[PDB]
Amino acid sequence: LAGEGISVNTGPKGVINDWRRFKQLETEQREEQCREMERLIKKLSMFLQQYRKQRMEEMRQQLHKGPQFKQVFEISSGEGFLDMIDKEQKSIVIMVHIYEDGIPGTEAMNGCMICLAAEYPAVKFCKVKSSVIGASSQFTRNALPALLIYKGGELIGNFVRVTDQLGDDFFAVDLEAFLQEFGLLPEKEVLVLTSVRNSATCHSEDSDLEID
Amino acid sequence: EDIEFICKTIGTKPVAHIDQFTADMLGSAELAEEVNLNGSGKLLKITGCASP
Amino acid sequence: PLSVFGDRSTGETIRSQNVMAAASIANIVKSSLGPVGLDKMLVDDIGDVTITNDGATILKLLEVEHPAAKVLCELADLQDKEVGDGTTSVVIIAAELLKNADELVKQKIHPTSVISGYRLACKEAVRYINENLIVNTDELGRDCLINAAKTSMSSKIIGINGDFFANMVVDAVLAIKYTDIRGQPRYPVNSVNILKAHGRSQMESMLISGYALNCVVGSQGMPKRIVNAKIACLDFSLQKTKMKLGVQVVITDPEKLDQIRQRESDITKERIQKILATGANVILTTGGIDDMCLKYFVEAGAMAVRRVLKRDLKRIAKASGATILSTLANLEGEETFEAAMLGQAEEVVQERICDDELILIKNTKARTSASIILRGANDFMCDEMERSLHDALCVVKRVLESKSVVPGGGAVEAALSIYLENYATSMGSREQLAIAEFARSLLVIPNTLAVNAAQDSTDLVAKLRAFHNEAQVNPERKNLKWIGLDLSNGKPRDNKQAGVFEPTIVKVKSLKFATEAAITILRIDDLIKLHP
Ligand SMILES: Nc1ncnc2c1ncn2[C@@H]1O[C@H](COP(=O)(O)OP(=O)(O)O)[C@@H](O)[C@H]1O
Ligand SMILES: [Mg+2]
Repeated sequence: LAGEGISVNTGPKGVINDWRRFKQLETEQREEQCREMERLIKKLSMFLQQYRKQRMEEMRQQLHKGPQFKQVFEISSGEGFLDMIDKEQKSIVIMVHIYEDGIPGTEAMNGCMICLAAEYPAVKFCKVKSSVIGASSQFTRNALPALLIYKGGELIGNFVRVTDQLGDDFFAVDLEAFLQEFGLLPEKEVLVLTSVRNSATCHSEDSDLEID
Repeated sequence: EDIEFICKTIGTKPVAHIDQFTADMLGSAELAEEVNLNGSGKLLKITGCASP
Repeated sequence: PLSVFGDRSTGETIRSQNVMAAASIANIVKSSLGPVGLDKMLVDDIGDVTITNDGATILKLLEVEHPAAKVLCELADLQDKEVGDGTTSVVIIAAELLKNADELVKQKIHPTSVISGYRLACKEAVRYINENLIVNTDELGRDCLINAAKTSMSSKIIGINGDFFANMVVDAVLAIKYTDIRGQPRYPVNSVNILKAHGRSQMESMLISGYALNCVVGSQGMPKRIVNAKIACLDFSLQKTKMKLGVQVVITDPEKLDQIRQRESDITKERIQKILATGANVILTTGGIDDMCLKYFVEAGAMAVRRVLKRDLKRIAKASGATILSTLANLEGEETFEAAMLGQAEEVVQERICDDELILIKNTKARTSASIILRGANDFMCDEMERSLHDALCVVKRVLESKSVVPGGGAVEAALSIYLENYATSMGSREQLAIAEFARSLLVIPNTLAVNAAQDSTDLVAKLRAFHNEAQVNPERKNLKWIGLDLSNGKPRDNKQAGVFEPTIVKVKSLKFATEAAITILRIDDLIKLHP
């Protein structure tokens, strides 16, 4: 066996089409997969204090809004996750929840996220299935409840195993306080309810004048 | 990047300090108006310039 | 051979694909044309609901992939922006033009000849419309405006209540009338603040002889009604004066810290006292007002409104005669606030509108303004009323600016089709086919109107064409140019005497835009879609 120096030369430039056909799909694949590398593996491998104000906090958190209370957004596919995550700006804070049906703790914090999104309009609360996310099956056993927070492409929240840190019956107040004391939840602002709406648009600047 | 084009078109000389801002460094123009493009946007035109 | 990383379509395949995309876009909204058209309604992925009839809104809400379909969607958006009405008819006409042009091309007629024929047909159609089919509104009076508004609001959620909505629209438009240099009256629509609020029925919609703010007083202490309002408009916040970034406070003698802290708010106190000493009663600012300044206004028995929208404040200042103030600095280098810059109004109240409150500035002096409060059954209905109301306002503006109107119900389309079919024989050898196809494609509007009413489209269009042909061939029966379509009974009708009008600019602009879009799409005969 001789002629080790091959210099395939014309071959690769005559087969660019098919190689690039594989390459684009592979690029999508590891872009999607590396978008979740930074969470996987290493997480799983690793009398004012009596909250008198907690009850009244729940009391005026009950009054969500007028027009219903919506729900928490659900991601259909990993490609959908990527194409909803690369958009928007840095100022938008995103919290994502991985979950499965039937397991304890999901419903309580799901309702917590619902009411938080009701009274935190700025944030982009959303939830995604563990099967959809395609994470390692080690997550599929022992890492389901994971209050994952993203901010414009980089991690700002590093919270997994939230059941241990909050419980199973923890309400909106508990998770809200836990998130804000880490400096994640933006400061709330006094927001009132108008009649329904005022701003149809603002595009044309033909408003008024009194020329003689 | 448009400073050279504006100065060539009108005749104004750029002023970088208020001390040298004098009347001789101003470009005269007959009309400088902002027109409406039938609701498609606002366009600003300076039509008619001394020493074009 | 090409070795291009992508997909390529050439010849009749790409032309058929473009025609398919255009036809799909047309058929999306073809069911929402004419008084018998029925509204659509769209649900987003999150769950938002939008019930609408406007073609431009429907095409904006939809997410579209094919480039030609995007071209038609942007064409509808352009027609909405530059005219305000006819956003569906333009799309339908453009798609029909593209379909007929491609049918001609498939017969080995060169696309350049078809494009030239379309260009000549459009020019002659515009000329014929401007020369024969226009009706001056000088002799019609206010009834012309009422009929134009009613025609515009037909097929909308406020169609049946047109008898009242047209009156409201015309009054609102006439309220904001102003004349500029060159002595040309101008009607700045979009200066009429449209406010929505669910509650009472449609007939309880209110036209405000003044201005309406979707804002409330900052504190419950101030009165909610002032009779002789002295409006003061400010473009700055009223808070504790924090020094700028370049200024730093360093204290070496402790005895001056209290004086510094006191002055830090005494500055704002002095500014508010200067503002109030002139007799002002209502104070509107785009910036924020904190508790101290709110209390200062409360003690003086005035009104303070914070976070007022900039456009709303500009409209209020222009109407009431007030002047916007960024700072209280005069040409002498000190702090002053003269009374000459105070606005005036005959009453300022905070009305309650369905468990919510808004500020009404009624009967402003030195200029008359207007605003409309729409009451509906729910939010979606109010949004649809707002869209239809905007369409009617734009139509009335076009009618009042250019005093030419044309009969509705497809009369213009039938007349143009007959005239172009006659005229094509006198031009060229292969351009005549293109002009005839232009005339045929112009007939899609009456056909769609007849179809949407479940009437016999063929017989109705045949009768319309016969009437218009007899009008054009008989010089003593020119009065038949106004024969349109009566969709209620499915019979031809003299639309000019039936009060079915619309601005000529609508037809002209729609024709030009559709022709240019069809020309743009027709030029393509090859597609290279590079793979991402
Ligand atoms: N009362 C009526 N009788 C007959 N035709 C009408 C009547 N009102 C409107 N039309 C016609 O129906 C057509 C469709 O208008 P419409 O679809 O409401 O406007 P747009 O195209 O902006 O949605 C118009 O060209 C108009 O001539
Ligand atoms: Mg219309």
